[PDB]
Amino acid sequence: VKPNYALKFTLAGHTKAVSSVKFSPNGEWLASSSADKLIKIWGAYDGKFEKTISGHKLGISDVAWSSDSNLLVSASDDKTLKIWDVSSGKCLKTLKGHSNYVFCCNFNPQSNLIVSGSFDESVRIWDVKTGKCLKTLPAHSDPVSAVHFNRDGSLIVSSSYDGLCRIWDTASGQCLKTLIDDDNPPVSFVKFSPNGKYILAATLDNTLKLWDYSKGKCLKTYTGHKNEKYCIFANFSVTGGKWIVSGSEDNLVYIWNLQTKEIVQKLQGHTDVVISTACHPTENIIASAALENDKTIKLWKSDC
Amino acid sequence: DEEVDVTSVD
Repeated sequence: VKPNYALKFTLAGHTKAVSSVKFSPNGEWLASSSADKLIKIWGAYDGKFEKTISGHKLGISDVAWSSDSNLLVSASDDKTLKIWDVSSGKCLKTLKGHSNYVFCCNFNPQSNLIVSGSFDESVRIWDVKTGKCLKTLPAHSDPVSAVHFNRDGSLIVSSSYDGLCRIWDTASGQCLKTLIDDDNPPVSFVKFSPNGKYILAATLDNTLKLWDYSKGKCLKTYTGHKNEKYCIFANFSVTGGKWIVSGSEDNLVYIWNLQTKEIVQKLQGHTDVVISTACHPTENIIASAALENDKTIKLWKSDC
Repeated sequence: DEEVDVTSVD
């Protein structure tokens, strides 16, 4: 009925704010990106440092794995994305086109495509093999906070400070839906549920919401945590019970019962805003990461 | 309000 995540590992290495953490699909590795311009690879189970990957000229806001755990795309303030062969650590491609910071990115499940969102208010679709930008979508009238493909790559969802979440048809680049609430607070994060039927979004008014994307109907609502300034990554946790994990500007990691919307746990340990969390694909492991005054990445584990 | 299945792909 409740999880009991407890601290197991603290990973130190980044010399400025951490910005995102992601578990490789095969569950072996955790990748992290930082304002210190670096990507770092760590063992997913022992928090043991693997390697450092470099090349970006400015800080990095997001990183993301290909489905086969072998490549990584990163998005940075240097106005580019890079694609990386993880085991060799070489930059396969540099993706050029955005005219300001690239804030978020992701592979499709096929991983022949890459989607990015930028401060320039655009969402772009890139071809992995060539590095070429396939489509540029005029997605928002403010910076784009998150971008994500659904389970089959047919749909992209995107969120923005302009207050909107939009669903796009990958094939045509057509806007299929615009999610409108009552007050349209800046949307600082969005992602699909694993089946791709629902979408989780976070708003800069201390609220996470679960939406039925088709009906365009908000359903569950999760509050209690703190989010009014930073884009905090949130998650569906589904390896044990069913929960919703989010970072929080009160230095805590919050955990919710998916159904009741009640807080079932709050993890103490960090010393600055918890900017990003991730959930292990198979194990009840949660990875968390923090801003400038902490710089550490923590790994927690639970039985439920 | 009502149950929601987030993992099932039917």
